[PDB]
Order: sequence, then C-alpha cells, then structure tokens
Amino acid sequence: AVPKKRTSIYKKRIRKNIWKKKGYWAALKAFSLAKSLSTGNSKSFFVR
Amino acid sequence: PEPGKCDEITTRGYSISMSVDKARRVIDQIRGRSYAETLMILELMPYRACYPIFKLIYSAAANASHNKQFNKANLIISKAEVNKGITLKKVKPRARGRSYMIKRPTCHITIVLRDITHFDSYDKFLESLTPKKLIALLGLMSTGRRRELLCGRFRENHKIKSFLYKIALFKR
Amino acid sequence: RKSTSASTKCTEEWRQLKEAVKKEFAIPHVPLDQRWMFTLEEATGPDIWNTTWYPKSADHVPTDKKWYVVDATDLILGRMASTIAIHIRGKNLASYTPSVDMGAFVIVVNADKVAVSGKKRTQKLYRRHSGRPGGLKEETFDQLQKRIPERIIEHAVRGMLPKGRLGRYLFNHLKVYKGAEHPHQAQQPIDLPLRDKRIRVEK
Amino acid sequence: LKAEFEEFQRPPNQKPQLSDVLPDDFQAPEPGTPEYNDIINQFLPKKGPPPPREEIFAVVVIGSRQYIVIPGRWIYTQRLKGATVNDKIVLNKVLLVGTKASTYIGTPIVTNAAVHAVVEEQLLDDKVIVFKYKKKKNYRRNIGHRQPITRIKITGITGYEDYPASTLEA
Amino acid sequence: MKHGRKIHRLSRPADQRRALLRGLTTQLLKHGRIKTTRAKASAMRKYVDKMITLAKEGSLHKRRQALGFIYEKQIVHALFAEVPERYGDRNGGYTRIIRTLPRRGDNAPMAYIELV
Amino acid sequence: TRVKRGYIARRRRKKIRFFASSFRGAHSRLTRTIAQQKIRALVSAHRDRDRQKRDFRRLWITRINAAIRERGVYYNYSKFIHDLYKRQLLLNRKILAQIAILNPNCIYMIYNEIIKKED
RNA sequence: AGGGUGAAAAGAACCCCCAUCGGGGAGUGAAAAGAACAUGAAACCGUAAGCUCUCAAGCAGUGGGAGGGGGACCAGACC
RNA sequence: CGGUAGGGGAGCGUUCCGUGUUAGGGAGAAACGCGUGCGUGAGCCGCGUUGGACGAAGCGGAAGCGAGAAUGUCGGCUUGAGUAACGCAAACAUUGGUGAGAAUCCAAUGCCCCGAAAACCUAAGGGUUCCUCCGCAAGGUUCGUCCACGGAGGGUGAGU
Ligand SMILES: [Mg+2]
Ligand SMILES: [Mg+2]
Ligand SMILES: [Mg+2]
Ligand SMILES: [Mg+2]
Ligand SMILES: [Mg+2]
Ligand SMILES: [Mg+2]
Ligand SMILES: [Mg+2]
Ligand SMILES: [Mg+2]
Ligand SMILES: [Mg+2]
Ligand SMILES: [Mg+2]
Ligand SMILES: [Mg+2]
Ligand SMILES: [Mg+2]
Ligand SMILES: [Mg+2]
Ligand SMILES: [Mg+2]
Ligand SMILES: [Mg+2]
Ligand SMILES: [Mg+2]
Ligand SMILES: [Mg+2]
Ligand SMILES: [Mg+2]
Ligand SMILES: [Mg+2]
Ligand SMILES: [Mg+2]
Ligand SMILES: [Mg+2]
Ligand SMILES: [Mg+2]
Ligand SMILES: [Mg+2]
Ligand SMILES: [Mg+2]
Ligand SMILES: [Mg+2]
Ligand SMILES: [Mg+2]
Ligand SMILES: [Mg+2]
Ligand SMILES: [Mg+2]
Ligand SMILES: [Mg+2]
Ligand SMILES: [Mg+2]
Ligand SMILES: [Mg+2]
Ligand SMILES: [Mg+2]
Ligand SMILES: [Mg+2]
Ligand SMILES: [Mg+2]
Ligand SMILES: [Mg+2]
Ligand SMILES: [Mg+2]
Ligand SMILES: [Mg+2]
Ligand SMILES: [Mg+2]
Ligand SMILES: [Mg+2]
Ligand SMILES: [Mg+2]
Ligand SMILES: [Mg+2]
Ligand SMILES: [Mg+2]
Ligand SMILES: [Mg+2]
Ligand SMILES: [Mg+2]
Ligand SMILES: [Mg+2]
Ligand SMILES: [Mg+2]
Ligand SMILES: [Mg+2]
Ligand SMILES: [Mg+2]
Ligand SMILES: [Mg+2]
Ligand SMILES: [Mg+2]
Ligand SMILES: [Mg+2]
Repeated sequence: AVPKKRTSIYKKRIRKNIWKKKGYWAALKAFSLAKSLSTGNSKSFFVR
Repeated sequence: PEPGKCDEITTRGYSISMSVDKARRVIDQIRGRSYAETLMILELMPYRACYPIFKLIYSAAANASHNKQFNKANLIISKAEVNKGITLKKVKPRARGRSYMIKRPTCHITIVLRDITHFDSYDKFLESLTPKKLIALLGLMSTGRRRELLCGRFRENHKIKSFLYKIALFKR
Repeated sequence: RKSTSASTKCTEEWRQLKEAVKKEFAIPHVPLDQRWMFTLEEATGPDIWNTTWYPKSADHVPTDKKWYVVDATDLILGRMASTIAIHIRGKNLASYTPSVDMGAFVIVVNADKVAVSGKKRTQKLYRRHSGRPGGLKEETFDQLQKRIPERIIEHAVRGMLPKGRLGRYLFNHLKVYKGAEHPHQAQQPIDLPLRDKRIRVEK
Repeated sequence: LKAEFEEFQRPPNQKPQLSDVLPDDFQAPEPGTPEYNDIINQFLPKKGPPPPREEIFAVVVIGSRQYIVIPGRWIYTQRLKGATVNDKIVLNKVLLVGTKASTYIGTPIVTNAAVHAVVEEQLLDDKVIVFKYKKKKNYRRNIGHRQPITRIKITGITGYEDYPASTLEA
Repeated sequence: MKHGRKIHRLSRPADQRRALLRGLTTQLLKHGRIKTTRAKASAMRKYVDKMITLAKEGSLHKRRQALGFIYEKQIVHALFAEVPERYGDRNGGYTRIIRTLPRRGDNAPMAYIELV
Repeated sequence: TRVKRGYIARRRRKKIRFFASSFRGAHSRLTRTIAQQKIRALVSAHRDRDRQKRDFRRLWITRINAAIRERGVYYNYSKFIHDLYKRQLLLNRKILAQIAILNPNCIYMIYNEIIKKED
C-alpha cells in the first residue's frame, strides 16, 4: 500500500509536533530527577 | 539603537551531526528557560543530541561572562533554533539491483542568550508609573532623553509600541 | 493566579488607556429606533447612505432580542412552523440580513396539543437511521407524540431553517415545552403574531 | 547632547542606570496641576466637536443612479461630459427631500428643487480586471477596464419650501 | 496473556536465562556488589537468596545443592564459611538494590545490586 | 547569438505570485498551482461582479417587503410597488431599502401618501 | 563531475569555552568578504511579531464584511 | 464587437550589432527587492538601511528570442517517516584498565559455539589490505578510545 497523495505541509507539521511532545515529558522526568539528586538525601539512588 | 545589541550573546554551533529533527526535540524544551535549569535538564536527558547542545550552551555562557560580562544567574535562553546543514549522500545496494540513498544530515544550531537584569533600572522605574504619570513625565525631556528612556524592552513587553507613535511621543 | 506585580498592573492600565483613546475618537453607535437619517458625527464618517446597510455588532447582541410564545394548541403543524421560521430567521425586520442573526427567540408551549390534518396522525412517518445496514427506524407521528412530543415541532421547524452554520446556531433559539408552562417569565415573552387565515383549525 | 551623553554612557559603561538619563531634578508635574493638564491635553486630546451642517438630505438622480446626498459631503458618480474641475453644477432631478421637521415627496420630482454641487475632481476608477475564460478551449483573455469617474461635492439643497410637505403627526 | 505467570524472562530463552542467572550470582558472591540492568537485578534477587538460605543450614546435602548452581567451588566454600557469621540473625532480605543513571549506548536503566 | 531566458520568466512568475498572496496552502507556494489559482480567482471575480448586481436587488427587495409588511394587515411588496408606480414616483429599490432602515418614519410617510391618494 | 575570499594572505597573534572540530572577543582589511568564504531566486527547513481555528463537510477562491490589528496624509482612504 | 480548428491585422518583451570608446554610473551600473504610479495586455515608469562595475532612451538590424505539460531532461529539495529495517534462533556475563566520553577498545575470570571446521597450510586471484606509531572529517548499517578506514614510517633475504 502506498501514499496515493503527498502529505500537506501543515498536517505533517502537526504529526511531527506530536512526536516532539514526548521530549517535553522526558524533560519533566529529567528535571525532577536532578532536583532529587541535588539534595543528596536519596539512598535508593547513586551517582559517581 | 536596539535591545538586540545590549542583552544578547549569540552562538552558532556549525555542522553538528544530529539530524535536524532530533536536535529540535531537545531545543524546543530549553527555549525560554533559565540557564541553570537548562543545564541540569541537559545533563540528565535521555537523548543523544542533548550532549552537543549542552557543550554549546555552556560555551555561550562562558561568552556572556567573559566577553560581554554578564552574570550567569541572570541568563535565560531567549531564542534558539536549528537549521539544516550540508547533507552528505551515500548510495547503498538493495535487493535485486535497486539502489537507495542514505543522507547523513547535519545542522547548525543557534542559541541566543539574553540577560534579564540589563535594562532593569528603566524597567522597574517605568513599571512604577501609571499610564498618565508616564506621559506627563515625558512631557519634559528632550527627544534625546525620551528615546534614551524608552529604548528598553519596555515598549514591547507591555505592547505599547504602536500606541506611543500615535501619541506623537516619537519620531521614526 | 492573577499576578498583581507591577508588570501586569502596568499592562492592564495601558490597555485601558488604548481603549479609552479608541472609544473617544470612534463614531458613536446610534441604535435603530426612530433613528433619523444622520447624526452630525456620522456625517464625518464613511459612506453608509449610498452603500447597503449592514449590521454592526452593537445591533444583533443576544441580550436585546424579542421573545415570543406560541400556544400550539389547535394550531396546524406546518403552517405554524413557517411563521416560527420567519421570526426566528429575522425575515420580518427591516434590518434583515442573511449573514447575521437579527432574529427572535420563540417559545412553543403545549406541544402535544398541536393539530395535524388528514390521516396524518397515523400515517406521517418519522424515520431515522443508525448508520449500520438495516439500521432504519420508523415511528408513526402518534407513537412519537406519546413518547417525546417536542421532537415533532423541533423537527418540523429545523427543516425550514437555513442549513449550515447560521442555520444550526439559529435553531438553538427555538425553545419547546410539552406543558402549558415555560420557565422564561423573566424574559417577558410577547405573543407571536399570525397573519395566516388557515393556521387555526376548528372542530 | 543628552542623547549623545546617554548613548555614550550606555556605550562606554555597560548596564545603564536611571539616575544618569533622568536626573533627580525632575519630580514630574502634580496630577492636579495646570502644567500636568497642558501636557496631557497635548498628547491625549479630547475629541473635537463635530462641524455644523444643515439637517437635510435629498435623493437625486445622476447618470440614472439615485443617490442620497447630505450637504458638505462628496460622492462619486459617472463622468459628467464637459465638466471641469472647480465647476458649479446644479442637479435638477430631485425625488425626495428630508428634514427632521418634514419630508417632501415628489410626483415624480420635487418641483423647483435644486442641488448645488461643485465638481472637485475628474478620475479613473480602480482597475477592474475583466477576464474571459473557457476551460479546455484554450482561450483566455486578460483585459483591464478603468472607468472614468467624477468626484463631486454637495454644497446645498435649495428651493423646496414652497412645495407641499407631509409629516407624521400623531 | 499472563495472569500470574511470575518468572523473569530477561528476554532470553530458558537455557540462557538459567546460565545467566547462575553466572550473575557467582559474580555477586565473588565481588559483593555489582552493576547491572534493573531487570537482571530484580530477577537475580530470588537466586541470591536461595544460595544464602542454602548456606545457612550447612548440611552436606545443601552444599552439594549449591555446588550444582554456582560455577566456582571456591566461592561456595567461602559462602558456607562466612554466612552463619554475617547473616545468622537476618531473616531473609539479603540484597539491596540501588539504581543509577541509565546506560549511554542503549539508555537501558541500570542498577547496583549489593550483598547486604 | 545564444540567449539564456534569464529573468524574463521569473519576473512573470513573481508578478503572478503577488496576486496569490494569502491563499491557504500550496496555492500560495508553488508556481504551477499558483497560475491556475490566479486564473480561477480572476474568473470568480468577473462572475460575481455580475452576481453582485443581482444579489443587492435581492436583498433590497427583501428588506423592503419586511419594512412594509408591518403597516397594513394585507399589505405586501407587490402591492406597494404597484402603488408607487400608479402614483408616479421614481424611487428605486436601493433608496427605499436604505430609507427603510435608516429613516423608518420616512417610509411610513410615503406609505401615507400612497394610501391618501389611492383613497 | 568539481571555476570566481581579497587589491594584497595581510589566511586571524593574544584571552575565553576548550580532548579536537567549532565558536565568541580582540587584531588585519574599504568591507568578515573568515577559508564549506563574491551577486545569491524558488522549492524546502525553520524563528519571532500582528489577527485567527477545537458542532466541523471543504478544487479552498470570490462578491458581501462582523470583530480585532497596522503604517498614513488627501485622515470618508490604504494594508 | 460569443467563439474551437483556422485565416488576417496591430503590438510587447529577451540577447546581441549599428549610431557608440554614446547619455548616465563607487555622489552606486547590471541584477535583486518593492510600489495607494501608467497601460487593452504583453509590459512600462518610479523607488530602495540589498548589491559592487557596468551601460540605457531614441531611430534601425539579427536571432540558439518568450515554457506548465513532451511516462520530456539535468540538478536541487520534499512526501511517505522519525515509519520499515539494522543481513540467521553460537550467548553472553561481571570485575578491573585506558579515556573528555565505553553494551561495543584491552586484560582477567567464568559461561557458550565450531572441531571432515567457523582449525592450520598451499594454487589462482587481489595488490600493500601485512607490522609500528599517530588520527577519529567521511567509510563501519548503533557506538568507537577501535579498524581490512585516513596520515606518516617500516617489512618479503634461497645452488636444494
Ligand atoms: Mg547483486
Ligand atoms: Mg530501494
Ligand atoms: Mg484545444
Ligand atoms: Mg538445551
Ligand atoms: Mg542454546
Ligand atoms: Mg521461593
Ligand atoms: Mg551572451
Ligand atoms: Mg530557450
Ligand atoms: Mg483576503
Ligand atoms: Mg577566532
Ligand atoms: Mg582524548
Ligand atoms: Mg578554532
Ligand atoms: Mg574584531
Ligand atoms: Mg580596521
Ligand atoms: Mg555567496
Ligand atoms: Mg450539533
Ligand atoms: Mg466554534
Ligand atoms: Mg470546516
Ligand atoms: Mg454580441
Ligand atoms: Mg470576437
Ligand atoms: Mg484561433
Ligand atoms: Mg527595454
Ligand atoms: Mg541587453
Ligand atoms: Mg563615458
Ligand atoms: Mg537602480
Ligand atoms: Mg547586460
Ligand atoms: Mg523596467
Ligand atoms: Mg522601452
Ligand atoms: Mg571595483
Ligand atoms: Mg541602444
Ligand atoms: Mg534591459
Ligand atoms: Mg535552439
Ligand atoms: Mg519543469
Ligand atoms: Mg513517476
Ligand atoms: Mg529529478
Ligand atoms: Mg523527510
Ligand atoms: Mg505508517
Ligand atoms: Mg508500527
Ligand atoms: Mg521495527
Ligand atoms: Mg531488508
Ligand atoms: Mg548483524
Ligand atoms: Mg559442540
Ligand atoms: Mg578464518
Ligand atoms: Mg592464516
Ligand atoms: Mg599464490
Ligand atoms: Mg590504503
Ligand atoms: Mg592490522
Ligand atoms: Mg568517524
Ligand atoms: Mg558511526
Ligand atoms: Mg584519547
Ligand atoms: Mg592503515
């Protein structure tokens, strides 16, 4: 099965934005994690 | 002249071997964020791109410090963009004599750091004033001083720009 | 949280300034009631006399609209629904415009007492379709009128309204009740004029 | 000089201060003082009162279109043949004359009524593109048209009064 | 589906998964702490403990059972030596699991399994 | 003497593109599409400058019918117009529509003249 | 298939980020024109500012133009 | 005074030649971008916080002289898509080491695979791929401190 047409500039821009939104949740996990390791109180976590 | 002259440090990384989309997926996050936060984030992110972007940002910090002498605490990332670089094509063989094209995309990344506290004198003072008070205050000073006062980020943030040109407060 | 920081304060202040200066120099609105040809102010304005009048946003504001009530008892379905459609659409005001809602609100009451000629009570057929095959459903007019009788008049007026955006948005101005009572007494409904001869059936 | 000074001080010395551009000399005029209100009147003027016209309007026929004219205003019409800029012309076909006090309705015309107007200009219209096109018959014709137009100014509406008025009197 | 299938598959077939787990335990008992992937660690808990509980009894029978699990004799004998001493009072729970920054190459979540 | 086409093309294209500003999507981008879209635009324009003259008479008449219907029980557009003619008045429909909205009382008067005289 | 930095390599000392590349200052230069370097269109990829879309059916425009915004001097106009 | 096939009339532009080593032009030409300018249109005329050295008008001459279609043709760039795939179901694991950076480079310890080969050697062929030191742009289907890759310097010894 192929693409009978070519995908319109704007619609593609939306699909790719969706795929870029995942970076946003990973940025929240990353931020929360740094704020954890930045109090040095976690015994479950370790860094070297 | 322009706020672009005072606040800003620009830094271009050239030919980073991230493909533009991947690199965008990081850069969209750090746009508008304090230099500190942006550091820690780019330290712990999963993606590969974050590492070159990091080296970059750290550099632009050193430049705002050493050259234009800015306080690192007051740095935010004002404007950051990625643009396509020089693509290198290579042909590979496929099943049944067909070939195909591989592209190994590069990109330029432009990070523009902007100090917040620069202009703050004019800033907070002009915030202090009600809209009538401010006009009455500018009723004294010469064209020189008017231009020198309002040349901050002020007119833009509060969206006065086209208003003051209509009040005959200015020349273009 | 609404920041009271000097920044947002300043911004609202300034915006009210812009709004002030834009309200001072702009041409005043003069509503259409015994409104004479022109005010000495408009006469400085753009040409509204040799161009066709078109309504501005001050006119059609929803709060102003007439309310109306139709007692549907012993009225004939269609003939009434036409009149209703006319008033909802606005076609009886000199100010009518196809592209705008100048229309009324209409409240239809006693929607089970509505009258219909011929054998229609047992014949006229309200069908609706699921969208699956063999998804057709049919009601006689009367089953309907016993089950949810408002749908009858809603469905007869919706047919005579325009279709499309302004159509649907219009149809929301038709307020129907099965009882003799409506909770709109606050809106002060006037009664609806009927110039039709045959609209009133007698037994 | 305060521009050259504050620009050289925002040049040489990075991170400019408010004390230097605005000295502490200036406290601003007090919000209730005359010297506050002359400034605030200068920069934020109050809307000026509308210029006087007669309250009157007439429906007049030019080039077989019917205009509503109110005096003091200019309108666009068909080119008037052999009319020159700064010319006094009288429009003699007058169907209706309103005054908020009365209205004169002609049968067909208001007799003796005349509209004095002056021809302020002779123009050409905005170019209208007339475009003839037939699909697949491989025929298109692009042709501009600019109509000639006359821009006239209504001065006054006169010689009605004798004609019988009507009015709504309740 | 799996409802109440509890085993750790580690994305390997049966044989391999066995051998992997045996290996990882002779490693943990040799070095006392190691760095692995979160899944491998969590899976390895059970077998660590099986070995320790094994050594707590000390019978020739048990020792032959452990010998036939761990790869290296020396580590087994040392286990039967140390364990009564070190763990005698501890009822269960012989391992700590401390997670870290994920791996660079694949971004697989890592972990540190400690003999506690 | 060899002649490269040079800018003779690109100018034409550009002067077309200017036309097609603010067309959604690829109608504002690609030359080849833009061409067509220009033509169609020009065409509709021409068509609807004719439709226009139809539609405002539509409108005007409608509004007039509305404005009159208020007075008599039995009064119409049709009746009205016929009466305007047998009374010999020249007012066209634009003027009666604009006077219907912007000076309602006037239209009441006119109606009162037609009535008085038909009486 | 791959031409055109500058008149002259004067091809960027020194400091900063710094494992290199790459960069930001300073210095050379009429100009940075900074070596992937001269004019540099379109597709295509973005970033910022003005208006605007989440009850909607549509070769995407056109005639009418509500509401909002912008640069004016014929401020009734233009965008 | 609708108009296809089709015929006739009137024009516009492009590069070049004559006038001409022209008028004009580092006080900014061509070009590129703009216009509330003028044309029935092809287009012209005016303007530039671009550009950096050429070159009109008029009256004439000549053509490699006007593109949206040729499954045309050459380059560039998209869409599909951050999708399919990453080339066997011998299997890796951990501790150290080097390093700016290690699932992938080195070593050790286990574990696993081939063993009429997945071992060692020789013909043909390839042609320096062999060895050492340096490197990590491109190549390597990821990585990369590594390499059959790149740079330098070596290396093949016969009376049988
Ligand atoms: Mg083959
Ligand atoms: Mg292929
Ligand atoms: Mg044909
Ligand atoms: Mg087996
Ligand atoms: Mg097996
Ligand atoms: Mg158990
Ligand atoms: Mg040539
Ligand atoms: Mg050609
Ligand atoms: Mg538009
Ligand atoms: Mg440098
Ligand atoms: Mg290194
Ligand atoms: Mg360098
Ligand atoms: Mg410099
Ligand atoms: Mg210099
Ligand atoms: Mg260039
Ligand atoms: Mg709905
Ligand atoms: Mg909506
Ligand atoms: Mg829609
Ligand atoms: Mg004809
Ligand atoms: Mg013809
Ligand atoms: Mg023909
Ligand atoms: Mg020419
Ligand atoms: Mg030429
Ligand atoms: Mg000369
Ligand atoms: Mg020029
Ligand atoms: Mg030339
Ligand atoms: Mg020209
Ligand atoms: Mg010419
Ligand atoms: Mg030169
Ligand atoms: Mg010449
Ligand atoms: Mg030319
Ligand atoms: Mg040829
Ligand atoms: Mg082509
Ligand atoms: Mg094809
Ligand atoms: Mg191609
Ligand atoms: Mg793509
Ligand atoms: Mg798919
Ligand atoms: Mg899938
Ligand atoms: Mg897959
Ligand atoms: Mg495949
Ligand atoms: Mg493989
Ligand atoms: Mg075997
Ligand atoms: Mg081999
Ligand atoms: Mg060998
Ligand atoms: Mg050989
Ligand atoms: Mg080689
Ligand atoms: Mg080797
Ligand atoms: Mg490499
Ligand atoms: Mg690689
Ligand atoms: Mg190294
Ligand atoms: Mg080599």
